[PDB]
Amino acid sequence: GFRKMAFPSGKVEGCMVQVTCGTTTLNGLWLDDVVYCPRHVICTSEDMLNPNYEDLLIRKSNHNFLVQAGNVQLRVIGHSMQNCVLKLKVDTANPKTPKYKFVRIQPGQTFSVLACYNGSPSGVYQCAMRPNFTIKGSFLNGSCGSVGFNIDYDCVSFCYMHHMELPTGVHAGTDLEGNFYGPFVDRQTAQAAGTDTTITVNVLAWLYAAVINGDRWFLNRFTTTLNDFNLVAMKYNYEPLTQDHVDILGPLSAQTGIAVLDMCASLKELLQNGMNGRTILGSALLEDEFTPFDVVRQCS
Amino acid sequence: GFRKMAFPSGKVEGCMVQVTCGTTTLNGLWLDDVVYCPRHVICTSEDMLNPNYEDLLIRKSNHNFLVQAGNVQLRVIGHSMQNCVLKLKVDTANPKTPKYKFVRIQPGQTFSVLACYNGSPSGVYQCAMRPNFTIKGSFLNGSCGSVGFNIDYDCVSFCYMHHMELPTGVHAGTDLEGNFYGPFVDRQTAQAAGTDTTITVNVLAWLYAAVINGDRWFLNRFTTTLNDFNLVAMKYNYEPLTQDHVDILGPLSAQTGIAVLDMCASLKELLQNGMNGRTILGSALLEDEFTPFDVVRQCS
Ligand SMILES: *C(=N)[C@H](C[C@@H]1CCNC1=O)NC(=O)[C@H](CC(C)C)NC(=O)c1ccc(-c2ccc(OC)cc2)cc1F
Ligand SMILES: *C(=N)[C@H](C[C@@H]1CCNC1=O)NC(=O)[C@H](CC(C)C)NC(=O)c1ccc(-c2ccc(OC)cc2)cc1F
Repeated sequence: GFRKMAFPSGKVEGCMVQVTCGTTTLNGLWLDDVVYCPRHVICTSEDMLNPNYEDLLIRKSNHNFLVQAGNVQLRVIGHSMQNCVLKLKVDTANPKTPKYKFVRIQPGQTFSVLACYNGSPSGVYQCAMRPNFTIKGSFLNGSCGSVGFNIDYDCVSFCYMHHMELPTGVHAGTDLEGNFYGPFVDRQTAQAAGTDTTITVNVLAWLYAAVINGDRWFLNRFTTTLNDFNLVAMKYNYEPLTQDHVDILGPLSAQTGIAVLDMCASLKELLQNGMNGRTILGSALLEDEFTPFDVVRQCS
Repeated sequence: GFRKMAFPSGKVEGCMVQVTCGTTTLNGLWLDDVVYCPRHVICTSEDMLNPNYEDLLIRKSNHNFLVQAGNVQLRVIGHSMQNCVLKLKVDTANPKTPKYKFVRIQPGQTFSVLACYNGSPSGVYQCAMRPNFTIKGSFLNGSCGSVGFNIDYDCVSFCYMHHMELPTGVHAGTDLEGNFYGPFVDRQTAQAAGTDTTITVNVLAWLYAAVINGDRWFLNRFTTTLNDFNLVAMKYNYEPLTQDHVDILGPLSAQTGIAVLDMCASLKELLQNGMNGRTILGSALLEDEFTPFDVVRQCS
């Protein structure tokens, strides 16, 4: 079978804390003696329309920030604002700090999200950074500060912090340095993301996973060229395929014996003729939230 | 938004161990001073066709079972066979045993699976016990012994241990007492599950979640009766709806203002007229892997 898998969230659960400022409570990430949380924790419902985060932060001191690590309070001995993230220096280093790094991911890359509320883990799911720098997640009120991460061996790769929801229902956020993904800003205004396109290289990797798992009806026999396929990809709002993407799908194409351009022609036929009621790996649509890495990781 | 969420797997990761017997290695569950693992760990490739698990277990002693807790070995001071599970008594109680209980779940109930290989967690995903007592999971070789669980507050509810894969690609396993879900046996023979039906009450809960999340095109205006709806449900291989299922969907029907029989008629229209290319919560099919509990948990 083939399923959407999230990373084990054990190493991240021990880093989630509750951060309270005034009458706003959200989640923070406790790594070493630093707590990271969205800076709009210092905002009231009034200021959220057009906040001057400077002027707002100047009127706050260390003792205005309440940090909850379960039942134990952490003492805040320093605060600073880096882009759209607030960094609270605490006197106690997190005894369960895992080996970690901060990374800024690229569009199309996937990661696991640990949805939290009041510093408590609630669930985990697998997400993908859309080409328009949004994510299609599941977030309620108070979910801000929840983190997205990847796990390589022992190391945790923090890549996302949830900040806001857009009018279309999708979600926007920053890296762990406070830099937003995309052209979004942290204020209550109608912000528009671009037209969301489909991650073509991810769809191809998913079609390869279908081949490995016995689902092989969609495999036509035509072939195509990179330029000819991309001409059709533009018409269906698909991301253009590059020779880099072709080489990335190399191992999958070598395992299944199906050339990348052969799979491109089969996708072409699926885009112009549709599913006709037939599912692929149990889905009646084309899934683009599996990277080529995710496919080989799950299939091996 | 609305996503398939798994429980945080932190409390379960600390219970996974590696169990080796001869040249067979699978995962075991280390709770207190007991290790639970599938009994076919004592099988060779020859015996798996028609094993006499008794005769096979009689020829094994305590020191034939190798238990790996990461890098540390656990000393086996007792072994016993309970149904299709093997219970290894070790001298050291797991210092990270969470508050836990063993439960046997019902068809249609959901749970999180922590896929493991060689006693190491690899990923987590959300599963559902199909009405034919199989699961549509993602399992490779060596994944046996991986556990399914639910998390209420602090307590972990272990409900599934993976054992085998069926010819159709679905998976079968036992509860933590070794009793298989369904009519399956642990030997390499072509075993057939019944015709898999759709969990009707779960589809209704998902349609309610779509209503809460603004997706409301499918809502017709007709109504129906429980007997009339069930007449159509049988024709599409849907599970029959009972008055118990109606009362379970009560809170969801009270939150959305849509009567259960009204939603039943809208599902009826979807079954006979199809999607017509329109998605619901981003899916072109009817998802039945969300219980009414899962919906209210995620929507609140
Ligand atoms: C974090 N706790 C919270 C998560 C949100 C809440 C609901 N679902 C989520 O994911 N994030 C916030 O409250 C944000 C605070 C700002 C200051 C960063 N704001 C928003 O999520 C937000 C922004 C904008 C809108 C919106 C929608 C439509 C529209 O049309 C006129 C105009 C503005 C909504 C919204 F929830
Ligand atoms: C556990 N390590 C492993 C997991 C399997 C392996 C592949 N994917 C999984 O989920 N489980 C086993 O190896 C089982 C051991 C038995 C003794 C409990 N066996 C199976 O999973 C198994 C059983 C039967 C078949 C099969 C399929 C088709 C068929 O048509 C004639 C006949 C038998 C396959 C199979 F993998």
